[PDB]
Amino acid sequence: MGHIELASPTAHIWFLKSLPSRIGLLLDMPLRDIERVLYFESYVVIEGGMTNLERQQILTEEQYLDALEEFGDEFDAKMGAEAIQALLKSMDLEQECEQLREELNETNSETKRKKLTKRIKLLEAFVQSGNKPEWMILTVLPVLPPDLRPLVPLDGGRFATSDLNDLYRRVINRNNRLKRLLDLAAPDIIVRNEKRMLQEA
Amino acid sequence: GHIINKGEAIGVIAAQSIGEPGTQLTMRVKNK
Amino acid sequence: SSLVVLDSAERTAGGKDLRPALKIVDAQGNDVLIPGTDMPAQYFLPGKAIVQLEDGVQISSGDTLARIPQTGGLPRVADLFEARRPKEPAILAEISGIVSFGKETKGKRRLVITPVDGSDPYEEMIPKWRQLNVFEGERVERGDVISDGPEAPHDILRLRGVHAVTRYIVNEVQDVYRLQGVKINDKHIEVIVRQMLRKATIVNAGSSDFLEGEQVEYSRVKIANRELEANGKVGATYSRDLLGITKASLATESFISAASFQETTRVLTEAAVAGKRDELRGLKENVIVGRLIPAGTGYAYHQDRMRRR
Amino acid sequence: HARSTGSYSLVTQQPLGGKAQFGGQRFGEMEVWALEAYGAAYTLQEMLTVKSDDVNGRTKMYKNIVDGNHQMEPGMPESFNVLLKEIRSLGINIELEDE
Amino acid sequence: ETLRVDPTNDRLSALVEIYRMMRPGEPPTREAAESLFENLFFSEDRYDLS
Amino acid sequence: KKRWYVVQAFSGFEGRVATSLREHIKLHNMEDLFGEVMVPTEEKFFPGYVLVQMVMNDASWHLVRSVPRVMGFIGGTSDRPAPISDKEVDAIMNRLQQ
DNA sequence: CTCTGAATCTCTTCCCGCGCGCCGTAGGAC
DNA sequence: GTCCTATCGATCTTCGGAAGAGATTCAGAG
Repeated sequence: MGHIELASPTAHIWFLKSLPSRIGLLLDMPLRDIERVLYFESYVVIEGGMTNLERQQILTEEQYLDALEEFGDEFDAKMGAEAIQALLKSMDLEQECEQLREELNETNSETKRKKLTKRIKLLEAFVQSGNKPEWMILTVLPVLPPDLRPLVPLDGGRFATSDLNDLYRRVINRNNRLKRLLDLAAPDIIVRNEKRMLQEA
Repeated sequence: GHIINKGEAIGVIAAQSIGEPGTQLTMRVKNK
Repeated sequence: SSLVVLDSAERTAGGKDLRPALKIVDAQGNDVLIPGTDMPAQYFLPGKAIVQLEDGVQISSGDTLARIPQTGGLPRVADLFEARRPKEPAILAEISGIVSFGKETKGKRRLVITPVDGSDPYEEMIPKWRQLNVFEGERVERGDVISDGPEAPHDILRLRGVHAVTRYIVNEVQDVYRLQGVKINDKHIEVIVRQMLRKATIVNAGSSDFLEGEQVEYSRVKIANRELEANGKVGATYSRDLLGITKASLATESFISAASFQETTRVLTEAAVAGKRDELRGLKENVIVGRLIPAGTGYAYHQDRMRRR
Repeated sequence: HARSTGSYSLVTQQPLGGKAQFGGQRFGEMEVWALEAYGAAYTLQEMLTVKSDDVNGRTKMYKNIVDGNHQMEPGMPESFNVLLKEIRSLGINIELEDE
Repeated sequence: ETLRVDPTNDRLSALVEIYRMMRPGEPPTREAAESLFENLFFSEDRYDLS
Repeated sequence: KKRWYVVQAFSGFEGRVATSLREHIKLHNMEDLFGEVMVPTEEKFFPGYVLVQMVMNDASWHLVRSVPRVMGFIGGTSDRPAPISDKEVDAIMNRLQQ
């Protein structure tokens, strides 16, 4: 195999949109709202410190432009997959489980005791494996060994349209642009364009 | 006709035994 | 005329909570008893009822006080094994003793069961338009039928047990083949049921290390129990629970065989965050990796390999 | 139509299918349940590896048959290694394990 | 009964609801909304019972 | 005061988008609502984006999105799309000057 | 004020083989 | 005519699937 180094973190679609979301469930954050971060529709707030803001709590760009001057930087909020990666990295995972397995008893409410039983299972599964939550987010993307996706010629000098090689081609083009526009230091709106187009590729 | 042999794959025999006639269905006082 | 008794849908709590009644009466204030009975001969009227027997009529034993006027081929087996609940699930009673009303029909009716001893306050929301086989005074059991309509295996398992659900499923599937003249030995259906109810749901974790409630493969809890019982510590208790095959396969304990069936991106990610591990017991996994199946001739080899051990 | 040996596909080494190509008949899914329903395990092992997919074993088999030795070395099919890499081409580390 | 479901007040609030139900993420706008609504039913480029 | 905005075009038809944009300005004669139109070029960043000195009315927004072969603005939202920054405009003009 | 009921949305599944037949990146710029 | 780069960043993907199940959204109220 080989790999691609992505110019940013990137969420793996599977864990974003399985039965529940493994991302969202682990975070206690609704699927639509992490997608609202990951396709760059809103910020998400982290390490909120001495300001009136919560632990995840997506805030619109209006509502960030608020906080940018109602507060200084005694908090943070980010956008795109880096922000989710930070949130997952923030997981004091066992301590959250030890709490939640007690907060289980804090009501007899069937309508969450069970989807909480799910969440307290999940946390303990991430604990008992060797796994760590940030790995839901890609950073090196492996590429399939080439013989499994051969570009065979057909009737005369034409290659068979060999689908994956059109998909990796999309990725790598976008990544080439994103490395460029990062190092040439583009403004937020431009990089949020290419970063959206890369995640969407 | 004798008792089953240890090791026989009875599960797969049963699922097939239900399915084989599955084409033959349709999808649409008397005496003292 | 015979009078129409009002429906709870045609009249208010000032008619609903006034639930109509036909107690048989004497100036003694109570009827001549059945030996060992305290109950007077109080009787009652449901909705829609037709009543000819107004006040001051002398009633005989056996007189009607009143009267109340009132599937497929293959799918009816496919939806049997998948254990889908029917459209019209007969309400089956639970625990024991005697019914009562709870509170009357608005939004829906609510009705009750109260035992000979123990937990009296069991109550249930009940549909109005399924006419009731009992009213207020009727001796009842877990599994007595409170409406008509077809049953639902989830509840049969809860109320008459695994043996009773086998007997149900074998009958109600063979009634399709016998109708169309096909013959199948009954054991080949039990072998599917055997698989449908391989999972169990923990009620007491006891001293065992399962979660305080958990769903587990039944063999796994049973093998933990047998040794813990030999240790004399409190074993776990559970209900077996009946999954339909389209789900009881995805719940196999071994991701390759499930993932190669259907819903692949579910199974192959749910298993991946769990970091799950597969021992390749069973057939379909050994076919995938192309080795002797542990069946038939290949079972006898896996057995000799496992015996010289 | 009949085939002793001839072409194999590139992505996974199973035989081609056709008369317009000198193809091998599909021992498809239902046939495998049919073998499993006899006790027949060695037949199946062969049919889906030595006769089919195992890039070593089929050339060792062929030579053992011309030698008339009537014995096989079964290995592990290369289409299954294709699967592993196609999963490992997702960020999913699947791997073979030893004990 | 339908007027008991109805969230609209009058024409414009309905055109708002139309444009937001049909093209979510585009802005409703008085001059812009009709360039949806008329091309749904009343313009030859996009509606035609032969 | 006219602030800057970013327009996305079909990448490759960018000069024709810029010409059609200037012509739509001089057709619908909102001449006091547009300053310039930048496509910077090195001996070509940015690959498919058109810079427009503009103000924000909904009429001028419909004007720029009614210019052909233009997808839309790129900002935080589509209600009130986003200008970029003072120092970012100054640095783009710096490298365009250099 | 949100707790168990129910309500609208999406996702996922749909026989096995087999044989033919054809058809198979575009648009723009230099 | 050949070589290189990109897709409606100024529309409109089809209504004639059912189902069947789940995730996710809302009632009448204690």
